[PDB]
Amino acid sequence: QLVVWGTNVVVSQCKSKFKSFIMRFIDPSAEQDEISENINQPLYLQKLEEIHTLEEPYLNLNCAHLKTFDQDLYRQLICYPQEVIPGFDMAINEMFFERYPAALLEHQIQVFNADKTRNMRSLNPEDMDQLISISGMVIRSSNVIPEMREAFFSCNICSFSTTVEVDRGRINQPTLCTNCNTNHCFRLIHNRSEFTDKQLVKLQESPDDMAAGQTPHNVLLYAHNDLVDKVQPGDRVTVTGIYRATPLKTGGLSSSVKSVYKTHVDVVHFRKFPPERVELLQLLAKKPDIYDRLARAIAPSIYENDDIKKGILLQLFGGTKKKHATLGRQNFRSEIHLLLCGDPGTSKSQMLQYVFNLVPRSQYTSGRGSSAVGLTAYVTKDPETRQLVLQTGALVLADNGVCCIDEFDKMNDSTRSVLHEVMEQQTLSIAKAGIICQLNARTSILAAANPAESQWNKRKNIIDNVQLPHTLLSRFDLIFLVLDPQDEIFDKRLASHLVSLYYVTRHEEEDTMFDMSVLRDYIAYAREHLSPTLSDEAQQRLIQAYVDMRKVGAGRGQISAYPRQLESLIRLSEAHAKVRLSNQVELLDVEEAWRLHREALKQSAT
Amino acid sequence: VKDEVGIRAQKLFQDFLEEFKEDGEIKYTRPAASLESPDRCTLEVSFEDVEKYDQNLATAIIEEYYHIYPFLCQSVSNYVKDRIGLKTQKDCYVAFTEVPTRKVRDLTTSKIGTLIRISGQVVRTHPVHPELVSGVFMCLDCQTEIRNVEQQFKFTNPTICRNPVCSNRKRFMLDVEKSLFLDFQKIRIQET
DNA sequence: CGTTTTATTTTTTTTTTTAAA
Ligand SMILES: Nc1ncnc2c1ncn2[C@@H]1O[C@H](COP(=O)(O)OP(=O)(O)OP(=O)(O)O)[C@@H](O)[C@H]1O
Repeated sequence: QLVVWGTNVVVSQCKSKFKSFIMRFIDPSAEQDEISENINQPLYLQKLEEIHTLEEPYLNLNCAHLKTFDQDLYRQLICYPQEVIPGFDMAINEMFFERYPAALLEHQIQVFNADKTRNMRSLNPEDMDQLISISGMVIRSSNVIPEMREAFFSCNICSFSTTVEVDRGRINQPTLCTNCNTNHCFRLIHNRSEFTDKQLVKLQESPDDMAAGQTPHNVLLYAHNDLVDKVQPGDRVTVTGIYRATPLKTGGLSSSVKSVYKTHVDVVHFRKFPPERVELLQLLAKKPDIYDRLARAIAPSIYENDDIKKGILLQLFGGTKKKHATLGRQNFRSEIHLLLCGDPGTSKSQMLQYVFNLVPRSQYTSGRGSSAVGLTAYVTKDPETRQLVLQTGALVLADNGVCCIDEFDKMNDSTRSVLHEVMEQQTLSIAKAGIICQLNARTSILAAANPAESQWNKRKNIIDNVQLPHTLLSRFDLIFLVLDPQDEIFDKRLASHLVSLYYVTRHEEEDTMFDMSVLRDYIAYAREHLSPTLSDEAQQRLIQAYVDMRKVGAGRGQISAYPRQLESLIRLSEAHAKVRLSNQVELLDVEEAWRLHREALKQSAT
Repeated sequence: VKDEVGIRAQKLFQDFLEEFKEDGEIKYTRPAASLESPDRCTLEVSFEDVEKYDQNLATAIIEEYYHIYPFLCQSVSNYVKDRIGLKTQKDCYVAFTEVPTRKVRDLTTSKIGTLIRISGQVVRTHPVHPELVSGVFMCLDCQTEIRNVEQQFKFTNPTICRNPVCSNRKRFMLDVEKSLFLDFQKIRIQET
């Protein structure tokens, strides 16, 4: 019973209880509770192997394992948590010697991850010094601001060059520093000392549980000295932390103080390869069903013109560059972009929403709701002295992500013409009176293009329909059609399938097996240690067939190709080689181009 | 004093720069020979020097840089006095080089006092805007000569006393004219 | 056992916005 006067907490209890818990530890998930799971030693001892042998410091660790153990530890950790957490670090810093006594025991650890929240909208006096974790989407990308910890002194006679660190804010003054004979008066200087880093960026909560017609309400907090630009800013992320408060300087004439207290959260943590299962990796490549099988997975319920799931073939087994290590010239980036054209309310958002609901780099857009110039970080008025900064653009924070765009022929001429270069150049020359540079960003594009009309007018080859010329309307490889089959035949099918999606009350695990995650990992392996080349085999095809590509150009109101889409073809070459097991070029791949292209390119009848 | 470590690094400093440096001869006297016009004070010395003869005691130099740089400036003066017809009017400017070593991301509290190498561009700049950095004064009474260092940002016109216990808020206005001060400029620069 | 406290206005350039036969 040795305790702060105003509390009920003690070091030894929690220390011993947790050291027994980690001795009551074999991975209690994978060796006590999930015995059907298995990695059989206390994982933290295992880590003191797989940390020390890894030599890879600053562990990360939760504490939700502790529900089985005595919950009083849970509580007094919940409520008094800046005064027990170092004790659990001390237990770890003791565990060092369980597995290596005579190590280089000079480094420390970093570190929760267990408790709940619902939302930020409304909290209470009770919820003042307690553990919380909440999530949303990030807004900003800050700079650093350090923070002091100690005073380094000076002297006048005989070098009374004293020193001393800070509790948090005071140094004392008798007539000299650490009163040493007072040959002179007190001394201080403030630089040769200890400093500490941080930042500040805020979050926008973005769940599906956002109350009705309500605005953004948003939160923010600093960092600590290792938690500092962990962060490609702006995405769906959770934090843990400890609700903090602070009084405020009333007015500013003098030391008066406010009644109201501002709040933020303490600064801790954030939230986001296997040799074991090699078998199926090769198993799926050598299976010719890649054309459709995973494509069959993507739309979970929808066949909606499943030649578009073969258009989803276009898209993943990840996308190789022909970067230019030999000559160094020209920066030939292997970019990819296609659209999903309109004139019928088809799934030209729903797929884009399926994607954004899945990929974290998640944004949805369209004409007339926002500006073309949302790469600005506007200085309408700032918390500065008009040191006008355009901190970070918005539409470009999708680093190899996606922004979904809808209703594309919606905006003015300046909009959507301004982007005639970034597509295959990823440069944004900031040549304004303010600060200047040539920046970099490149990513993926998809939208729901629309002509001047609702329905494609018949009798009338496609180059006439959209109001772009036969250079810009005929630009890409193919910008793909979306029609109604003119009959009831197709119509009733997905009705009959998915009329009862309410009423099915089940899902069928067919031979087109709904891969829970066995899909999601192979693609992550899909780019690592084989490297698609291009030798002498699969290139002469449209070397020669450029005859066939362009000699349809003799014609107005018909259309041939132009020499950026051949680039799009050599970029098509990259994907299929490794998977199906020749990382050197095979010839069939160009057929996929003809399988794609002349589906609406030699549909040039007149 | 601890920093006598760096004074011995400053002994170290002298030890090779006055002695045989390179080429069978001197490296750092034509600088010295040229500085005499305004007492120019600008001199460049290689950091590889702290490898050629200091034998990689750069880590006895490269940490306490703003701590001991003043002393290195003292060494510059102590060099000049040993052979130049001199009075201690000699000031400071030391402009190290030869550091096989190269960024904004590799920055912390921890990076104080080093000699890393960085390159940028020219934008958003400001002009000459000098600073009468040194100067003289005293308290209400009598002691009107102070050749001290009033240059640290914590500087103030009124002082307490020199010879007798005087006032503590009073001030004289004094020799800002037969003395030595500086000049400087200021800009903004962006990542390479 | 005494002798002292405290205020700023108009114009720029960007990004927003808005007008006539
Ligand atoms: N075969 C199909 N399977 C599933 N859904 C379909 C199919 N055909 C049409 N739909 C539905 O039709 C809707 C089309 O409208 P959506 O809101 O995407 O329109 P849009 O593409 O923005 O329209 P537009 O591009 O013409 O403005 C989708 O929500 C989708 O659910």
